Amino acid sequence: ADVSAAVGATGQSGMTYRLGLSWDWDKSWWQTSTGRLTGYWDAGYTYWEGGDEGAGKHSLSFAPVFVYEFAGDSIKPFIEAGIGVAAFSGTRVGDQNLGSSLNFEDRIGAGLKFANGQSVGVRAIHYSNAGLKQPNDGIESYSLFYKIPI
Ligand SMILES: [Ca+2]
Repeated sequence: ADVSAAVGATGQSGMTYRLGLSWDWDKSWWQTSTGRLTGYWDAGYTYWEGGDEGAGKHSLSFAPVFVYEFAGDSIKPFIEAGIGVAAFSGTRVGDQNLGSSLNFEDRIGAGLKFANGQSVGVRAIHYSNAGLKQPNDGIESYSLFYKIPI
């Protein structure tokens, strides 16, 4: 398992702070000299700075995250994408009226994985309810993350 910390900002320039735990799948596919497809289960706890709709709010999220990890030694570049689910502590977060507490989490990311198992990268994550509860404003977090094996 790996713990991660991430600081970021929303599309409305409010801060987000995320603490996470990750569990490597320990399965790979499409392995070639180029790299391999793999992934991890990702659990996230996020604090969202208040804005004009809510004071500060919290979300708990969980996602399978696919990773393509390119070949390397002390540094392996990677890209990632996943879809998960999130529950917010209210329906208004930052400047946004999400409509519902429950939301999907769609994410992409890229970074570097080091030989000691640590990694650093950027992530863009979006949360919305697919129109299932109006006004579904959605909200996003664009972040830098650091992860360390535990
Ligand atoms: Ca989606």
